[PDB]
Amino acid sequence: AAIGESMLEGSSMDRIKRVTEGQFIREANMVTENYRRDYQAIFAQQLGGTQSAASQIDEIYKS
Amino acid sequence: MSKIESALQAAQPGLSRLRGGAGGMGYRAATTQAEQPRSSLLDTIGRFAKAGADM
Amino acid sequence: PNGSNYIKTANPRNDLRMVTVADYTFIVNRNVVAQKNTKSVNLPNYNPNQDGLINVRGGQYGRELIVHINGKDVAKYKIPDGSQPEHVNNTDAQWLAEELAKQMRTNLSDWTVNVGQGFIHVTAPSGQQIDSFTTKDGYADQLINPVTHYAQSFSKLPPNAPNGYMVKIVGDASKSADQYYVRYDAERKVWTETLGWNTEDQVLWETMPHALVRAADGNFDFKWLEWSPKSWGDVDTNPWPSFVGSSINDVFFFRNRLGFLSGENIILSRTAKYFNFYPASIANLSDDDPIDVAVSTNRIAILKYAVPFSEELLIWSDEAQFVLTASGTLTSKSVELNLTTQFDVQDRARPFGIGRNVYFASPRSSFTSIHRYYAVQDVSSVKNAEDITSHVPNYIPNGVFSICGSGTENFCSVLSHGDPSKIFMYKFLYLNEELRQQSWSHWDFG
Repeated sequence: AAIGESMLEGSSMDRIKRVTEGQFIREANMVTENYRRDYQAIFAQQLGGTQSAASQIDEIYKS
Repeated sequence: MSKIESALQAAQPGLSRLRGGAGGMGYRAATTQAEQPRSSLLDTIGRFAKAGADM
Repeated sequence: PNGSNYIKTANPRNDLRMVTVADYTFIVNRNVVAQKNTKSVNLPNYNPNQDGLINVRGGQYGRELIVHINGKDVAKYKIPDGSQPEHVNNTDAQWLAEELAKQMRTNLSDWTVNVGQGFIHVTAPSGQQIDSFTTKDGYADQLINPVTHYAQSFSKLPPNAPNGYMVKIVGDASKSADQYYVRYDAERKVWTETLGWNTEDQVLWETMPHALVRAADGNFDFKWLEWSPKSWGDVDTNPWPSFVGSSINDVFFFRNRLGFLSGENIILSRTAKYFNFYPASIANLSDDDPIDVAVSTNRIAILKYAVPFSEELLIWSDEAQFVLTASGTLTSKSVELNLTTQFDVQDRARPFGIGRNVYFASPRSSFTSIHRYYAVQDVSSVKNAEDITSHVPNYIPNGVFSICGSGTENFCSVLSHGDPSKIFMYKFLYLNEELRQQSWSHWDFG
């Protein structure tokens, strides 16, 4: 809206919007990546629990 | 030879990218789920023993 | 190209108005009335009951999954207790979706159902349709929920879905505030807001104003202008532009917005996209949205002329004169319209803007009388249009078809078809808003 009524146009006037659109893309990329870290943590916890159950079953069997 | 410049005087259409209101992306799927081949193997050993080697 | 029926009529002077920007000249025919294209529709006879989805969030041990379709519990699965490690596949989301689809196929052979990335899609034959679509899982719907084309809240949409799926939000179910459609995009994995099913778009691309564009070779082309179609919502949520029913009287450009004057409605385009008169998206009122404001006052005012300026936009009616201005940016909420004067304006006047002054003709019984209106920025100082041809009320025949003039040589030419052999000069000179010279004369060429 502002770059449309300016009466200037050009390359710098498009760099203003391009940089802004980039900030939103990077911020969303962070939401999409914070999720990946959380899923990785859940994965590690699940593997740890499974390994603990495995070791406990070995202990029970060994008597 | 000459070039039309009205589209430059305006926002020339279909050039790079146009955005609407796209929402609800949801990112991606997951890399499978925590696999338990180790525990399945161990429990198979346990049952095999508890059935055949535990008379 | 594209025909030439737009330029017709035995009186082009009184039926054609156009304004030119670099390399385009938009032409609007006052007699032609815009219409909506009934042939163009997204989904002509869409049946929202044709298909559905079954989002599978996950599996919990010891629960039971039931799919109820058309009164039949087609699918029934009992997840094991969970003592054996082999139950990992049984609780897996994709394995469970495949099992549910297999059971549905066994209990519904004719129906076609295919497994998705995180869902089961049910597509009934054309003859039949889905009436009842409910699922019971015993875990407060945290494992699987039924998804149809009507989803209450935005978050209810499944994370993944077929590429062409369409869903309507209808957030309130009793108000029109939150009604819009979103379709999934497989490749991008994003739900994109799009125009609803069985909804028209485009305005036939013919009755709308055309343009005269200079081609690359240096010649000129006459064609319609590619307008933008509706991008979201049905007719109840994205109403047609007010010009779609009536004709367009004038074409102008204010603040970089292609504007039209249809009936009592002033219609402006987007800040930069001149061919897009519809808003962007119904999610949050945007800044560069089109303006379709209607003047509301005691008298139904038919807008006739609109001479623009750098920051003001004079709007003239038969017995009204408004000024559409906005402090800052014209954003459809900061737009302010204020009545200024109430002098009479005739139908066939041809205003010409020489700087602030705008000269318009007011025909009389036999001889026209020119008028001048100043465009002072201070609305509190506005004065009714003057009559420069007061000492010479005659001397101009009743029919005037051009009031073109210059601003650097300080003159205003007037042409009349009553005596087409004469050009009427009006030489003036203003020193600090002071009338120094007034000269009236004609140039008789034979």
